[PDB]
Amino acid sequence: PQITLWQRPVVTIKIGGQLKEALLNTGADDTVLEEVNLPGRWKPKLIGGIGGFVKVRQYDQVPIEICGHKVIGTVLVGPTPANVIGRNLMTQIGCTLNF
Amino acid sequence: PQITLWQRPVVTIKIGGQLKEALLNTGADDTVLEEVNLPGRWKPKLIGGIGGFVKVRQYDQVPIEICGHKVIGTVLVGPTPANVIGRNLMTQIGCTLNF
Repeated sequence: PQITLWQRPVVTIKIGGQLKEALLNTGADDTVLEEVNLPGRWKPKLIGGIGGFVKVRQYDQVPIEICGHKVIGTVLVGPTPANVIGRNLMTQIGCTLNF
Repeated sequence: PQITLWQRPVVTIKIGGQLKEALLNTGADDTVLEEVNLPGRWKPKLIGGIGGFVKVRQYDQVPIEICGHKVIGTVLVGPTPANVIGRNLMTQIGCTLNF
């Protein structure tokens, strides 16, 4: 698709057999999702940092569908003011900024 | 241009006869720039909000050049961990997300 930016670029994602809403955020390096019980091994990761860090769980090679594009990538799971799709998953879906 | 998102989408902007660097951030509604002595009238605006707001100066109809695209738009001037181009200026330059 082509998404214009008059509104916040909120899209539907599919992960853990759940449909969710997330913001396409080019200002974010990584993808952070509210708590979800993804299966298997994970490793601790610190995100944020301004005023202190937030600890989340890094899951790798996660199948996730974004706007009906199935891709594989790293998803961080833990507290976030809203689900955020970062640049790491945007490269996987072949999402670019164009003007 | 077409900007891929393997790296942070930092671009050169031109404002107040100054060249600066700023991040193209689809996660941001508005454009926030470090203190710069833009001329003329402005009105107070509160930004952020999580843990408290930050007061900045809203300047309207500001000429700004982004990647050599001259546009006109609202720029908020005050503290920011780095200069940020928000969706408001991205619509002016005709910048979209594509995949």
